[PDB]
Amino acid sequence: SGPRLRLLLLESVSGSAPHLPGLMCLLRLHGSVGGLGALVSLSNARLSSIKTRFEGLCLLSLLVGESPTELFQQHCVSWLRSIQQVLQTQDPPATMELAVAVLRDLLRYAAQLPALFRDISMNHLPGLLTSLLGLRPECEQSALEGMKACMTYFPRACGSLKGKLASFFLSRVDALSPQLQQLACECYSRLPSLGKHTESWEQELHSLLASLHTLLGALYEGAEAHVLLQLRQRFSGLARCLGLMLSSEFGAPVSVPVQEILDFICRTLSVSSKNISLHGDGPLRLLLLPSIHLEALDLLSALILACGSRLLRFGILIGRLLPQVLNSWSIGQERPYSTVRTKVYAILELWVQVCGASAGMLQGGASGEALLTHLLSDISPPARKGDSNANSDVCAAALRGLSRTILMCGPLIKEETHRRLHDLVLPLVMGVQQGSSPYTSSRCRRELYCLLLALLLAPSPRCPPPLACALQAFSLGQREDSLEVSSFCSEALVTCAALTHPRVP
Amino acid sequence: SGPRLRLLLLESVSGSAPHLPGLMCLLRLHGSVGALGALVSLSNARLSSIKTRFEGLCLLSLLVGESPTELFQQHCVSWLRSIQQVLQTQDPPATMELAVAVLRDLLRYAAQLPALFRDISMNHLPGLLTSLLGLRPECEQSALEGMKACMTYFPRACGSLKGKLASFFLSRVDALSPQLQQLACECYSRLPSLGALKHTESWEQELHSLLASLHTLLGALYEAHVLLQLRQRFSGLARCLGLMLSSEFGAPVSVPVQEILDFICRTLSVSSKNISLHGDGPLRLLLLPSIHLEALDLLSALILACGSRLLRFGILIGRLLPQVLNSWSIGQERPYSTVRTKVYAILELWVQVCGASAGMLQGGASGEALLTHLLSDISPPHRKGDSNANSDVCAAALRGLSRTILMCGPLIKEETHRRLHDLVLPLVMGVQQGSSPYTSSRCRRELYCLLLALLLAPSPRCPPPLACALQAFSLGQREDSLEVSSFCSEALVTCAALTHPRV
Amino acid sequence: MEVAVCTDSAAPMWSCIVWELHSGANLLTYRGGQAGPRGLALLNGEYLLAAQLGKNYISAWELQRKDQLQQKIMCPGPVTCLTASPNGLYVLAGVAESIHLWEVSTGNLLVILSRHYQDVSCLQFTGDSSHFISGGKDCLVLVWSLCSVLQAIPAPRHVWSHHALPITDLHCGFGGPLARVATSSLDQTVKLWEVSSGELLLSVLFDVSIMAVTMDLAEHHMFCGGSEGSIFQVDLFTQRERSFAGKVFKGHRNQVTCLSVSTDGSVLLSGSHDETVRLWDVQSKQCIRTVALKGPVTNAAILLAPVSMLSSDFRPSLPLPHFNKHLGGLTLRLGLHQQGSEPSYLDRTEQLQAVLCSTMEKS
Amino acid sequence: PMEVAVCTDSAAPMWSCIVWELHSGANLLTYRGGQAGPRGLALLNGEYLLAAQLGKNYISAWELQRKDQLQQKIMCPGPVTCLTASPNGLYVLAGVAESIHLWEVSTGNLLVILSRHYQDVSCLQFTGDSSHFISGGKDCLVLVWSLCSVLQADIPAPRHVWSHHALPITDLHCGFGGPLARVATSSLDQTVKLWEVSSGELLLSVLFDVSIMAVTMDLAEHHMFCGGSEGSIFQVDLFRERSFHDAGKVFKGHRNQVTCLSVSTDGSVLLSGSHDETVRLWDVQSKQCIRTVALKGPVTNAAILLAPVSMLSSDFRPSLPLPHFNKHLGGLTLRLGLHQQGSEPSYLDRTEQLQAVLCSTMEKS
Repeated sequence: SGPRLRLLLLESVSGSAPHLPGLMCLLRLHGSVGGLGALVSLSNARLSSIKTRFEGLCLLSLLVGESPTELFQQHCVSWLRSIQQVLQTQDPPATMELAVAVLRDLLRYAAQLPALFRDISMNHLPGLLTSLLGLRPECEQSALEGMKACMTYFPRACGSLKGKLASFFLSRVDALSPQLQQLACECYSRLPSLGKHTESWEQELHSLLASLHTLLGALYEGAEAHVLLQLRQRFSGLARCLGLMLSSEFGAPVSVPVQEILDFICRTLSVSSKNISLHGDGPLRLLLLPSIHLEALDLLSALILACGSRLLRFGILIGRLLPQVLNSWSIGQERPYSTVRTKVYAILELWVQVCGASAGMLQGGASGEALLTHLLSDISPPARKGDSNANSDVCAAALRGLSRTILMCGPLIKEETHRRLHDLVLPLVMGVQQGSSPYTSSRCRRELYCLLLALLLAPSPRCPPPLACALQAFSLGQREDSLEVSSFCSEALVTCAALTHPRVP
Repeated sequence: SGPRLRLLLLESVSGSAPHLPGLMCLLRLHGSVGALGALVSLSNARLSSIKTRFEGLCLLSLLVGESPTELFQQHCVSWLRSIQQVLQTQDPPATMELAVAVLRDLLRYAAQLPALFRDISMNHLPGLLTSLLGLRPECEQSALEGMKACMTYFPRACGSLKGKLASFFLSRVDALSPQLQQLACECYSRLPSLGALKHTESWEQELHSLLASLHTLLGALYEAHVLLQLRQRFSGLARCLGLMLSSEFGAPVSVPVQEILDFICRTLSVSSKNISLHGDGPLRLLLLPSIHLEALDLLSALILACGSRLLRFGILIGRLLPQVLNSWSIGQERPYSTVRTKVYAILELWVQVCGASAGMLQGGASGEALLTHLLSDISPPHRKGDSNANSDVCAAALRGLSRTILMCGPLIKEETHRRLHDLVLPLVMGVQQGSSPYTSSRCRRELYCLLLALLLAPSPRCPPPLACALQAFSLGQREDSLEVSSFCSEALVTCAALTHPRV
Repeated sequence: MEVAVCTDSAAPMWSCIVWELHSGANLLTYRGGQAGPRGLALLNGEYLLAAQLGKNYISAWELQRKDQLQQKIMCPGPVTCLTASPNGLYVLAGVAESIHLWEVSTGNLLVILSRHYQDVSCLQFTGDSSHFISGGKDCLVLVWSLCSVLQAIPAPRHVWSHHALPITDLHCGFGGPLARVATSSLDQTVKLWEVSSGELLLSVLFDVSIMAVTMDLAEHHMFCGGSEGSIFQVDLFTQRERSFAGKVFKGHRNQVTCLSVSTDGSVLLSGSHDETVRLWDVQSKQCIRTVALKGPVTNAAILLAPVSMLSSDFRPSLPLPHFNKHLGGLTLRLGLHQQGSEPSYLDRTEQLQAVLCSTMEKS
Repeated sequence: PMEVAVCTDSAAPMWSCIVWELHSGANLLTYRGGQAGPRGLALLNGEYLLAAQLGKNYISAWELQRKDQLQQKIMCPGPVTCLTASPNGLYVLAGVAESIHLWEVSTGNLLVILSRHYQDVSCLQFTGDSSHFISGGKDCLVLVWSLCSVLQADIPAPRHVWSHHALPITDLHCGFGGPLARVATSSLDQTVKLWEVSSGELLLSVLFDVSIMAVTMDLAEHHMFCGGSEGSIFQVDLFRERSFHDAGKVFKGHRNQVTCLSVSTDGSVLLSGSHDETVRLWDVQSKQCIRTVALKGPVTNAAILLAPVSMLSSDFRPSLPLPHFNKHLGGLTLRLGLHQQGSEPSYLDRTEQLQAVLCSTMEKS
């Protein structure tokens, strides 16, 4: 047979350590395992020694994820026992990472088989959790990955060690390493789901809200050297945990305290640079302030994702929040606070995505006028050492927000705004066709062309869009050197042909 | 002043190490650097000792990145000398990675200033290259990154050490570490631009030498550990050729499209049935899809380099695509999904560069063979498996089909449009009402994109199902997935133009 | 798969019957009271709501249970019409001359819209669920923005008063800003409007009162049910004021009050007061099928059958909230926005190979 | 964005071509040489100015910033009747007697000679996306050619053969797009026809009282502008088999046949060149002349163009030299890295990578 000869080919060559990952990739590409006892025996033999543990784990990676269901049912418990054995060998951390990576796939595939699921739940998962908890401090990331894998697919069997798992996750929630902190926050948010689940979720979320309120009061002392940094680390960890709880799948229906979360978000963004007393610890509070606001904005994004268009009755507050944050952080030279403004524009885009034409953005009022004024200034071109594509991240994000809003809410937006966009976008698209500018970036040019197409597709009923000038712009842009811009302009020209040659009277 | 206070704050905090990257990120967020003399002196003081070199390098990175023009002009040479000194201190490799990361930005910004550029190119870059070449074998990644930065911004001053640079790069193009191999291939492809008309000639001879070496390697392969080394060398040289094709060059060159296409066809002309099953035959059979994939990225790089100029070779390319699909066709994943995904990506790229001139699915044995492969990869099909199995080939095939229909739809025969309608309309409604590629929201979004493309560019003899597609978009806008629902909401705006004409 | 959901005024055995369009076999049946005209709604594809005939409450059903839930949506007056949001987030009821709005997430009576000075007769949402249009016996057609109503007394976006007699039916197209609304009235006229501009695009005058109106999704044809039993076809795709042989559906002996079109637009469903529901071929205008009912038809629609009707073990994901009778805490399921976002085979393979390569280099 | 008028005349005592700003009339560029023929002035890739010579067998070339022609000439087997270049700047088309010659600008190779017209080729035009080109001739034939079929052929045949016109074709105009584009044709039979490229169907046919010497439409294709043989420009509002005469749809003032017609980008200004040695600017709404520019001979070429960066930069030089164009029937010469223009990493991309390096160093050290 074909795959049998290629399977036996690598058995004879492995019985080449640097070549092993490529050999496994090639075997997976051919689907040889999916279509085997010698490989299992060889992997078992290799795993029995430290000098060949990596080779055995490499073989096990292929044997686990590509096995037929019969072989997996036959060897799942043996593979689990081997992996648990490896975790107690005082092997180097990389070996632990490989073993945990194999165990993740093994547990995921074992959760799909009821008999294996029941057997591992009753007899094998507490031992795995104990082995992962009993790991050396330099393997704490692999322990977290293994705990997350066990928690995701065997949550009912993780309830006996819930206190130990919570203690393990809490201490690393304020980690200074972004990857370890993110993994610990991901693991902590899964606690209510293991072991009633709805009640546990609600109590945990309210506890997180109370802790976040307490932490913000200490950070904002006097406004609402080293202890402040740990305080902000704890605040960021807890806010990430809350946002993960909001935006992650839960097995039971829950009641979301929308008003409480929105109140916390508004409290966090209510303090600006103007209220901090710059005497003593004040400069540190001022330096840390944008990160706390970014944490609140991430919480807002998580809430929008969790609730969706159900958040429409809170739309007045949500839409007044964005120009407020843009007003707070406003000033080849890069303009400051571009990360906060980009986050605000991403939130605007997400809000229009979940609300569609009901978003109510850019439609009357001081909030809408301020948001439009902020959006127009971040997409305008500028009017030594530096970058030619300076201020292109905020330009692209603002362009995406404007284009999404116009495509969704364009007919309801007044014709004065449409003329304001026509008088600015049209000179811009043909101005980039014929030193430092955000539109030297092809991303910004493509987003500007997307905004032009959105203005064409959803105009005001009292304002005809400039179809001929836009057609000329799309014709010029389809001859661009950049494949992104040119291909987008070609598709936009197809859409404009649909706009120009009607099929209905 | 605001920025002055925010600078003095971290000056007093430092004058802590685990918090330093966050402090530098925060200081960059406020734009405080772009007063500074205190930070420069602090970084210089911390760079003197090994115990405090990380803090000095962090401060140096912030200063180099966010300096004004005047401060950068004042301290660029001293910063370069400090980076060089760090590079020759026998420090741990991570220190060298940080130093090289700082040096990349320093060299990038120094090349923008003519006086600094002249001074560095005349008096400091050969020594920097010597320091990079003299690094320990444990820091070869940082050495390669430093040489890449040096040739990127000072290629004329790298010509005196061009032979040593070439020897350094050539020894690592066959490296088994993917990142080291990629870095060495990127460095090697930059050699023709090194030195003081002559650059065009150097590019041509280097590309022809790579073609000859690739032909020899393919002849060696298409005949144990020898085969693996041959495959590593082949992949390295093919990556170098593709990088030379797809990267910016300072002078116009003559691209031998016929020779590159001949090599691509020769590589893809050997299939599983061509290889014997005795001896080293199974090893050659196992390595064959990787060689075909290398030829496929070579084809992609050629398409990117030449664009629509390749239209004279469109018949050969459109025969090549279904040929590879035939050569690699069989809750369980189907084999060779990487090769099929790459072929569909190449089809999408070809349509992107050619527009309506692509000529795909427009009559012939290869146009119908490609359509048969495309339709089978977008068709849906106790046990161990994945619910979203075969969703990678499905999404790639959907992308290629939608791109072709949008670009070449009016020129495509109406029976193909009818087949696409009869396949897609039951499909979008079939997912709105086990294991399937359409359990993935990416595949659903691509199927809705194909539906919109069929609506937008129909045959002039076959009207599209406007009402059924409107119902499908209405159902998909109510979907849980935000990726699918937002796209379906946007597609209904385009459908309003097809339903409510303004002319 | 398409089904026909029909109710009749008598309802001696079944208050509502669901049968397959092309087979005619009863797929689902429901026991209860009597649903009134324009008073049958499907909520989120899992619940069947039926405003009771001449009563002040709304009965609810599970799609796979023939017995109504004990929960009733009680109202301070007789319920005249009942519609549900296409996204399943809101429920509208016409209580005398006021409109009651409920949040299906929480059950709270969010608003009571009192702008009509006579009884509201019909209520309908747009496809994207951003606008809803109400008509009443006061000859008024009101366009309401859901954003403005939820974020507010609220006033309608548009006030359409071109009709001279009470409104009998409404029909909204796909989209909400770019949608078009067809309205019918006892003044023997059917009008077509634009939601965004609020302009009257078309007005067709007939010789009989129009009791029903519908449009196909592509908006090629208008189907208008007359008071004498005739359905008139008006071709939109081929002035601002027209006036109505081969474009009439004949066979009904009494007023046609319900009109629906299939997804492809080739089949037309009509319910009439002669206790009969008929199926028509749009192209040939011939009666494909005739179904006899025990009383005058109050509701009759063609819809794509959801998976809820096709599975006998289906249960709603969330229970029905207690709908408040008088004017944070959203109840919902988490992780739905990321449905289908599971990593693919190539993504998992690349992650595993990255782990393998990282382990190889260090050790 | 600046718009300019590129105009040539048949006399050319001093300048063979003059470029002036549309809204001021002041000369922007200027070229000296021979005499360009009707429909024989192409602008290649925004860098060169090709002009088919009047009565000669070759095509002259200019650099946009130099008044004197290049030494290289595109020699042809016979008289050059028309000349066009693809909008993407990749191919050059010339009508030599009854046949069409196609050159590759990448290599200079004469790729194909198309001989389907049995009379001289009158006009040549590409579609906006350079996927099709349309040829008219004195044989009353309008041919639609697919570039993909022509380039990949081993004789080629047109996609469509439009033979409804009964008298020699005078002008063509192709709209935006490729297969979804529409082509307007004019002929001596006093008729202007509108076609569909994809289906190949005739959409409209307007009959006039005089022979139509020129035709054009705006980008939105709201109007069709037709130049008469006696000096009248007729406007046809595109919103079958119509007829003209409408008194307010005529531009009056030209005393001789209007052979050139161009519209501005927004469609508010109409350019007309005629045989009375005059180029005129018109207001499309009021039908009144804005500017009247006098020339030294009958106008052979006149077009409204969006001025490229080459026209504005006085120090501009073409990125690639003009190849030697072969006179008789894998070596592509090109600049690398153009497809990735504007793909440089941004501030946040660069910042986050350096921050990731900082974090990795902190974790490792």
